[PDB]
Amino acid sequence: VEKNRKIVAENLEKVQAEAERLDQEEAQYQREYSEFKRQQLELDDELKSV
Amino acid sequence: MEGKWITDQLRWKIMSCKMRIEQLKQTICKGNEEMEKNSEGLLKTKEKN
Repeated sequence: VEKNRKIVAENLEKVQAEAERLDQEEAQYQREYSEFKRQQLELDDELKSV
Repeated sequence: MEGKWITDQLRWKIMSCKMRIEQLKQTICKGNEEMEKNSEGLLKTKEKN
């Protein structure tokens, strides 16, 4: 029972570590996207002005 | 009483053993429950990944 619990816990920890890494990458994507989104909003206002 | 002392020595081991067996069974039961909770979590996390 202990060996099986240890194995299941190790798999859960490995899958959770990947989840945290993906969450950080997702946050970075939102940051970069925010920069591109600011530009998109700027260009739409610029295009209408031109 | 020398004989009774030997018998009571066995009775202590027996009662202790019954307690130990019961505690072991309770621990094993908890361990299987935890492995189940971890397995359910693992499945959800695998889907989440």
